[PDB]
This record gives sequence, C-alpha cells and structure tokens, in this order.
Amino acid sequence: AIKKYKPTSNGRRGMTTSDFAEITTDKPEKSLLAPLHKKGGRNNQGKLTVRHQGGGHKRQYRVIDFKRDKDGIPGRVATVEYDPNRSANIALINYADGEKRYILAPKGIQVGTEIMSGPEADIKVGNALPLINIPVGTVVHNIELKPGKGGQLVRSAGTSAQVLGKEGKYVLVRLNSGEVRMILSACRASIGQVGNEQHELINIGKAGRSRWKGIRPTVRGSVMNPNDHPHGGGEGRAPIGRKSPMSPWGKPTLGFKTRKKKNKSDKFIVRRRKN
Amino acid sequence: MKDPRDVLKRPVITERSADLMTEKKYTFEVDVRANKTEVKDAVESIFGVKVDKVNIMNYKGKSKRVGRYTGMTSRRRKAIVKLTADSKEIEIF
Amino acid sequence: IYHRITTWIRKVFRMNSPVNDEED
Amino acid sequence: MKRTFQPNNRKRSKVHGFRSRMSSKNGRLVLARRRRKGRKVLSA
RNA sequence: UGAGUAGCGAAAGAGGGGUGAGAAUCCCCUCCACCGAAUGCCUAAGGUUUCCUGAGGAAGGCUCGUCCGCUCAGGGUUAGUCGGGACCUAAGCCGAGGCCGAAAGGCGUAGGCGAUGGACAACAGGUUGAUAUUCCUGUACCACCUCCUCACCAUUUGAGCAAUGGGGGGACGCAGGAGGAUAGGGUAAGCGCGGUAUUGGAUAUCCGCGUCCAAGCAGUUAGGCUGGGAAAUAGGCAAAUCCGUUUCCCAUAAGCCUGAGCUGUGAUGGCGAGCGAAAUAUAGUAGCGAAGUUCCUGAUUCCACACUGCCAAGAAAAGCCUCUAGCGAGGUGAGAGGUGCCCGUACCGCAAACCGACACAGGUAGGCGAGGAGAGAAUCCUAAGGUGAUCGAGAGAACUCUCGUUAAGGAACUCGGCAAAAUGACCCCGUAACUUCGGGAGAAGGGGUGCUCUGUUAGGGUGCAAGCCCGAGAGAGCCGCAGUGAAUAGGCCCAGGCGACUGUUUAGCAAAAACACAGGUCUCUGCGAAGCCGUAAGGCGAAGUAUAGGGGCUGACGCCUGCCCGGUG
Repeated sequence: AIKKYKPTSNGRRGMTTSDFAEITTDKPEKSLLAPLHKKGGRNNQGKLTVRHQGGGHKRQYRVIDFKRDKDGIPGRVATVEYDPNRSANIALINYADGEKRYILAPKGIQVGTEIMSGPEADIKVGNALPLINIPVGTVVHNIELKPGKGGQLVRSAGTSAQVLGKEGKYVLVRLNSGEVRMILSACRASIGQVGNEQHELINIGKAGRSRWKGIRPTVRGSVMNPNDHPHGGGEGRAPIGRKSPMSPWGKPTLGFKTRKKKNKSDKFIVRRRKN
Repeated sequence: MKDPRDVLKRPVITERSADLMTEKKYTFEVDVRANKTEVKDAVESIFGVKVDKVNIMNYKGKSKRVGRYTGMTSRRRKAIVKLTADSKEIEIF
Repeated sequence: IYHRITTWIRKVFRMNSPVNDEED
Repeated sequence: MKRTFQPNNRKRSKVHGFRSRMSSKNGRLVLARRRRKGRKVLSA
C-alpha cells in the first residue's frame, strides 16, 4: 500500500512511501551481515568514472545465495526484511539443516511455507527448479545466465519473465520489456515474479529524500560551460543547434545504438527491441 | 659490555636535588638508550643499596648562541632512584 | 658581551584592483 | 580569516618526508638535486 | 624631499608610597572600572622554552622605562593505573609469489601498516620560586611470575590446560517522550562573627562556613532474556554434551544478564570559616582549628538509543563467553613473596608564546561554564576567576567619523522610503480575499499586565507533620507623563512580472528572474554492460540487474502540449 502524506509542508505535498507491510522483524540476523564501503562512484585510481554518486545513507549487506546450490532439502520462511541495497524485499528462509540464507522474495509468499531447492520441488512460489522441468508459460524470476553463477536476471522488484517454450538446447525465455534469449536448459531458475511492484509508484516528493538514496543532482548540459559540455556556450539557454544531441563524451545518446555489432551474445538474440 | 658501571655520567647538583637527599633518593645522569631496568642493576652493584622505585627523565637541549653561531645543547637524561630506608650514601664522599 | 644584531628587509606585494574605470 | 598554512606534522612528514621521496624514483631525483647542491637540510 | 607632517594599532584610571642616576608607563597598598555561555580553566593542534629565580638593559617595546614573551647566568616536566606503543580493526596505503606495461613502472592476493573508533587496572588531600588523577600520606586495583604457606584433586579407567579452528557476545541509525538519580543552586536549622554612632535595629540583626573519593563489600532505582528442561540432528570445511534447526515437557516466574545513584564500611583519617608565633635569608608560613543537618529546586549529565515511533534499515576486528580438535604427570582453588617496560608530561592555546611580515580590531577541536529577573548558552547587572588590554597631556575650531537630540511639516529628498525612525515582551479579544484545504495567519485591528492589602489565597509539587515552593483568578486601594517603564527579543496592508519551495552559485564586485530538485519524457544498456577512468591489467557502475543504471531535454501542482520526415542526424 501507499501512505499519502498531508501537505503540512512543501516537501509533504508529493512525497509517498511504501506500506512496509511485508516486513516482520526490525533487525537482520548478525551471522549474514556484510560490510559495504561506499566507493562514491570513484575509480580505484581515485577519479570519478560515474557522475553524481555517493553521499547516501550507510548500508550493510545481507548475504544472499541466489545460486541455491543445495538441493533436496526443504526450507521454511521465518521472516521478511527491508533491503536498502535494492528495491526488492528480502525474505529470510530457515533450512532444515539449520542453515540460514537470505533469499529474493516473490510476492504472495506466506510465513512458514515450505520451500525445496531441488529439481523435484513443486511449482509453488518460492521454489527454484531447473528450466527443463518448468512448464511452458509460467512466470519465473532470478534466472541465472549460467549454472553456479547466480541469477543476474530479474532481481529488481516487480519484474517478471515467461517461457515461450523449450528445446533440449536451449530453453526460450521472455525477458522483461519483451526481449528473448535461448537460456541454457540445464541452468537453474526460480518460478514466481518478484514482489514489491508498488515501488515504481513511490514518489520521492523532495530533494532531501534523494540525498539519502543518495542520488546526487545532475546539472543540465546546456547550462554547462562549452569546454565542459558539447551543448555549452551561448547567450542564455543555448539551442541544441549543434548537430546530433550528445553526451559530454563524444558518442550521441538519442536513438544511437551503443551495441557492439559483433558479440558472443548476438547468436542468442532471437528477438530485439519491441518497444 | 654491557656493564652497570658505565651507565652513569655525573650527579645532578641542584638545590632541588639537595632537598631530595632527605627523600632517600639521588639524581644521576644516565645514557639516553638506557632503560629503567638497567639503572636498577647499577645501584645494586656500584652502591650495593637496595633499589625501590626508579624515575627517569629526558631533556631537550636549550639554544646557546655564541655570537653569530647558534647551537642546540646535548640532550641530558637524569635518573631518580629512590633508595630503600637505612642505606648510607656514597654521594659527596 | 658580543651584542650581535641582525636586520632583514623584504619587498613583498601586491594588490591591483585596480579600481580604474573608463574610458570605455 | 583562514589561511593556506595550517600545519600538521604528520602531513608534512608523510608528504614531504625522506621516505615519501624514497617511495618513487622521481623523489629520488628530488633528493639527488637536493644533494648535488650541497643543502644542509635534505627533505623535511 | 615630502616632515617633525601622517600614524602611535578598538575599549578607564586615580592617589599614596617603594625602587632608582633617571618613574605617567615598574612594584606594592587603597579606591574605581571592564569580561564573567568570558577578557574564566583544562588540553589538543602547533609553537619548542617563550616556564622559574637572580641580574643586565645599548637593540627588539608604533613613547619613556628601574619592567618584558628582551638580552645574560643557573633552575625547572618524574607514571603498571592518564594519552600513545609492547592489543585490534575502518577509509586509505604498502604489498612475497602473481596479473600487466617500450623502459621507468601500473594493478592486486596472502600479509602488514594505519585512529578520528573498539578493548583496557588510581582514587582522595598535601607539597615547591615550578611538575603532579606522576613526587608524598592514606587507602586500593589489573596483569604476570613461585625460594613459598594452606586447601581440593587425579597418573592415559586420565585430574586439567583448553586453538591460529567453529559459534556466542562484542555490535553501533535518527527523532521524541515519560521515569530514577546525580554534578549543581537556594531555605529553615547548626557553628564561629560582630552591636555597628549618618536617622534608626540584641534585634523574624549582620558577615562567613555548612563536608569527602575510587575501591574491596552488601542490597536497591529499573531495564534487557522471552521462556527454561528433555530428546533428535542432510548443517556451521575435521569434530563438538557449543550454536543453529526440529519435536515434546513445564510457562502468569522460578530462573538469566546488566545496571545509575543511594545507606554503613573506605574515614578514632582531612577539608574547613577564623585564629595567624618564634622569627628567617621577618616572605608570611609553621601550627591550632567550630558546625558540617534539613527542605525546596535539577539538568544540556548518567542509567541508555533503555523505551516508543520512524524512514533514508544504520561500521570492522580483537580483547572476552564457550565448544571440541589437540596437549598431560602433577595440576587447580585461595594467601604470602616479588616483577611491571618504551615515549608524551614546562609554558602559551581565545592567544602578545599560532595562522596572519608586526606584541595585527580577523582565523583556531572539544571538555567544565554560576547567581537575580527571564522560556532560555536571549538580554542587563554581578560571583568563581581574571583584566587596568603598554604613547600621552588640553584646548573644546572647522571639518570627517560614531551617536544622542530635535519647533512646524511630512517622503515635497532621491534612480529608488537608501539610511534612520517606528513596531516588537507574555495573557486575552478578534481575524479577510484566496487556496493544493496544510495554509494564508504574530492576518489585520484592539484590550490587560506597576505597587499594596483579603492572599503562609483558589489549585497543584514534595513531605508523617512542620515547612518550603510552583501559582492563577479576582476584588478593593495607591501613585506617577509613563507601568514587559532599563536592556535586548517582527513594521504592515495591497497590486503584477519571474522563479514551485528549502537549498546551491562566482572564496576576494554579480546569490539572482540564474543553478538544482522531486516530477514528466525520450533514448541507450541482458551482465564479461551501456557509459566510462586506463597502452594494458584492474576498477567504477555493482556485492546492481530494464519497477535497475547511463545520457539528453523539460522543471512542484492544474489545464494542456497543434502541423510538417523535404533538408540535417
């Protein structure tokens, strides 16, 4: 849910926050906590490769085995916890081994529900089983690109994916925004789209909340001096007279493909740019 | 080397030190690299007196210009050994 | 008593506002 | 008002120390220029 | 030369004596003045003796000078417990082999370095011309070691030590609100003082003082454990009677861990108002020494990020608590005996001992920071503690500056109500257009607050009472021009352009109609990324994953955002 704030002040006029209803416990387990030094977007050389990063609130990583390498062992969802690091909520799950591992949380999961990581596991949400056993068209999340590497795909909240069908090599998958790839059939994946779909609807409502993110402000390019930016110079709000809108780096950004025309992944691209 | 006897330099003759003579303690200059543990073995050998609580102090040198030519004083390091009760002094003698 | 004495002088600088206006 | 000279011995030592120059060949060149001229006080 | 002209560096001094060739400026005494949420102290940074005593004084003192942070002679910082190192770790850095690079070198494991953090045992008075949670007089505490003294045990059926290993714990955000107690202030009691000649007080008079720690011991404010016992264990690289997990038993508290600060012990000790010698090298100490209670008031401190709430969910490791692996022939449990090192300790640190060429109206963490009024670290006046802030004398011109005043008028001044004036303190009455319904709104516009009595009020705080306090409401009265009388604590009503706002910007001419922001939109990016920093390796993005990131454009919100792909991409 979304709790709208009354406009007691100018920053209250638009700001909104998620219900946090999924959250159960105020604190993370100590055993899986990890440090997160903030690079600030700087290179190891010390130069800032990425613009407007850092200055945000301190964060502490929770260990999360997306790989789910263990199998045949039933688990249980004890608690759910907020994750500063990403839009997706974290749900702690207690294994029958007594092992504990934070895991990505699809919506509609209930506390105490059983979850098997094995191939023989049921389709029921929260389970993760290999693509060969997956029925066509079922929603899937946290898909790995290769086995044992972890599921880079579909980690953010509210994202989803669907299977168009499968061969022995490779299983088809609908990636978000309609793109398709022949992901390896042996590769593991987890059924059920990620929760916290309401995160997109959240409104920041003030400059101050952005500082906590912390999203540093970005100067408009025309305002910038001509030496610093291609669109700079002029006598007040200079027209984008220069041919082809441009990044401060020389490559054009509006409609210009940044793809390498030759790539190993090009064979896997059955479909591209549905818009 | 090493020997206790060479550790000492000269006694510190000051009005502040003469008052300490009734305190059963006697100041002596000591090598800068010497430790308190070494000084305790020196009095027990040279004087033969039992040793209690030894204190040691270092001093940065003061400037002592001679005409155009300024020059830092050498860094003295006196030590204060509080001798045990009932023990004859060998100082001045 | 040696009574040695030494004197030191330095040029320094500088300002240049220069506060000059016109003709324009 | 605040001025450029705000002394800190740890900074003067870490930055302008003899080993700060020993750390790199260029600093060794600085020491070499320091010694060829016969300076009484090398480094800082 | 300008010149004996500018300046003499914010902001109280006066007198008496003393020293001396020389005294406004030095010293002492008596008044007076200024700071006192400091111009007070304590300690970093940094300075590196500038501290102290005895002398000198030509130069350095915006002036003389017997005086100096000056110039000369000696003298002065004392630590197992304070800070740091013989403990740890963060950012970051170095970095065996190694990954790369014409060379030089770059990158980065293992490992190490590195506090601004975590761990850690000593507190009260005294002492010098100084340095004192270091020296001293008391009481202590931690760690380690047995020529020792007792007590308990066990000889691989093994008394115990128990890891570089596994867990536990350490271990952490912001805001707010009750509570307990205390560092501190004041009242009644108590003890030492003085009867004051300026009218009047042995009197509800006056002045001054009103106590004391770490600890070894007992319990208490109260919080936290969510429960403890038994059995079973695909796990926590091997193992585990440890943890985690599972299943039952008992759950309204037996039990588990931590507490500020209190009562007696620490103390038949010393602080203490005041007396104040011999005299010594006549400073002024030695030395003597009373009461030492009670109530009110109490935090910004502590219990403690304990509790509640919230989002932006908020370090790392060791010291510790346990577990086994593993070591074993003498060990444990308490007393005595000893050991405990290396550096920093002076002074200046709101400043004449530093940043500033100066003995410069500026700049410099943090920790203590009182009283009367007051909401208050506002303001004014005063304690504790300092400061007489180092060129002056006297005339009382213009003129310049800092201010106070102003007859009749008012913004007729001026580019412009610039500057100045006025309003402003609490309680009460009352309050419009407009609006996103929050605002606007201290709207505007008015009234009352000084003193006395009925009134140790009505009502509350604490207390057995006694008492101390917080205190309206009113009535009657008294006065003055005056009444938050001093001092500081908004001037408003409108009408339009631009910009949502807070915020940011040219330090040192321009702070804004500029920038930014949330939002809106386009485009690109499928992870070995698009974009990058780099010859590369590596790394950022990212311990991310199209509801996520990069770039362009537009700027909250409301109504909207039309047509054109010929040309240029």
